[PDB]
Amino acid sequence: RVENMSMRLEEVNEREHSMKASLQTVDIRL
Amino acid sequence: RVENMSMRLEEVNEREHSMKASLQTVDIRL
Amino acid sequence: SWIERAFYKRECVHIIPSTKDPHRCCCGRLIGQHVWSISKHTQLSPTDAFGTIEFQGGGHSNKAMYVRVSFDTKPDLLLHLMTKEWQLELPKLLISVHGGLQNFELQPKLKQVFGKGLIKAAMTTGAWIFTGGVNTGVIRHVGDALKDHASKSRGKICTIGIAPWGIVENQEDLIGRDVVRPYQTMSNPMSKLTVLNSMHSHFILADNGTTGKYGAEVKLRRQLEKHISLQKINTRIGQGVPVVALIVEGGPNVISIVLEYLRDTPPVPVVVCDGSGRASDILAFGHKYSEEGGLINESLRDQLLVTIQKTFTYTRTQAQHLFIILMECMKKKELITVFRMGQDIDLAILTALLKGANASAPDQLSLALAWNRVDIARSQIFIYGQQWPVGSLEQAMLDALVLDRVDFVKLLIENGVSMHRFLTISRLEELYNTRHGPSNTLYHLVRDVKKREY
Amino acid sequence: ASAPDQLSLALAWNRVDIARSQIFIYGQQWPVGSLEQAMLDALVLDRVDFVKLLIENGVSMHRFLTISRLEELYNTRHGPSNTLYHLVRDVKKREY
Repeated sequence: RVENMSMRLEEVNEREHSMKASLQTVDIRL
Repeated sequence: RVENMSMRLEEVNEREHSMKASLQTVDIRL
Repeated sequence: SWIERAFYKRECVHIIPSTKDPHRCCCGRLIGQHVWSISKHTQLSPTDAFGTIEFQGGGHSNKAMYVRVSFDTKPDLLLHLMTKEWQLELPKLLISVHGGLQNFELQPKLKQVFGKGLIKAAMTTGAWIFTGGVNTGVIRHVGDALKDHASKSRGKICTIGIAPWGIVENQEDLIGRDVVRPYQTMSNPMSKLTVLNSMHSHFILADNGTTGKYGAEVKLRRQLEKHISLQKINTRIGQGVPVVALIVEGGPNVISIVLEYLRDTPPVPVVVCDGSGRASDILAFGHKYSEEGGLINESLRDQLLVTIQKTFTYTRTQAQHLFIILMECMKKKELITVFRMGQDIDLAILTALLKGANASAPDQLSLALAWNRVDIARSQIFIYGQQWPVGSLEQAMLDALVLDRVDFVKLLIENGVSMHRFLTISRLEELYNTRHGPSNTLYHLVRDVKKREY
Repeated sequence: ASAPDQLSLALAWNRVDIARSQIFIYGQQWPVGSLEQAMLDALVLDRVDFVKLLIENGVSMHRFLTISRLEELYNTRHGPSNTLYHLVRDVKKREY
């Protein structure tokens, strides 16, 4: 379970970085 | 793995706080 | 000497058209480096690059023996070279892995699932691996998966790479006639030429005359793979060898290769994998939100159009044309299978082999007991509405009993096969005097009992 | 500097991964016999992972061996404590 937990936290943190980029792009345009 | 999991959850919770601030700022302006 | 006398090669003797660069010709080579006929005017000469490759560096030392062959050769001459000159038996399975030429990185345990999952399937079937040859992209994941297991090359892993002769680095170093030519695992980052994969076993360098350009191997590999499928398999029941196509990532070009495989007699099943991205992810997203195959509503159609124009950075008409080819693939949604992470690609490859076999279900069960794989049987051979012949389940049960397959006996008990109606005196006797299975001490005891009886 | 000097600094450092990611660079010039001297220094310095590195990156073990090479790695002083001297003294004493 910590093998799949570490893999999914690597994907989730990357998706949170993309969330940060999308939120910054949305806040820049408004 | 729980050593890097705890470190990344400290960073992820801080980023979620910044997500909360950005979402509140976006909702205030619209 | 039979390699030089049977196979041919071609060399760039053209009028040297400049086009863009003064040094670069139509074949892309240097203007003073010279020494199809349209604009290249190529001449036919016997081959000067065949033999064996000794790989220095790049991990373990391994020999991958090779031949440079003209791209327009008949596949019947080449199949004789695998069987007779290269001492390779006919494979019980052909898999052909395609993908993007650009290098990419996937999820780390996607690399683990692809690592163990492929090479277990190649071991259990004794299969042949057909890649693009050079050490870029998906083939770089193939040789890394071979770094995971390696070991039994004596068990016929046979990763034959089919690459064009034009883009392999150090072409002049690999010139010989049945001579061991040392080759480097050095790949120059400044050079646009890319090296071969270091851990392969056989190589089909296909020269079309040009250098630095692809397309010199796609038509040869397709004609070869069809030619293997016409060969009757060693069971000799009326079927050829199975062929499946493994797809990871890929560009817009690989979607057309899917439709080439599906619209073919006999049809070739394909398998896709998820998480790599690009053309594999759009084919995956087509499959789950598909309804009745090509019956796709408008809102999901436009979601597919905007993901093509974003990931592949295409125009509106190019995304619409790629959506047309995707819908042509959608018609045969039953032939494609989708692997999703969260379990390996063993089950996906073998399920696709079951679907593309199109044989009788007792023969599928016999192949399952030969494979020692229970879950493939319980998810495909016991399909909903599968015809079962009278007595064929009893023969499968008898073969599972004499083959020491306890989980298969659990399967046939779980799916019918009354144990009272199965038993017959001659049946128990014929399973009492069987030789397949573990070592039997019953012979010595029955000899001693028959000796002491009288 | 020169890549044999980089390798000598790597064996002085006892760091294998630095060698495998920088000194074996793509297109690194290797002098004739310098890899053999590096292999000899790794052998007499008790660097097993460095020997694994030079075996992994060339250096045929058949072509490396020479009678004088094996002798000069048999009478070396760098490395762990050697009981070969006392045994060879006892053998030469009992020989005649």
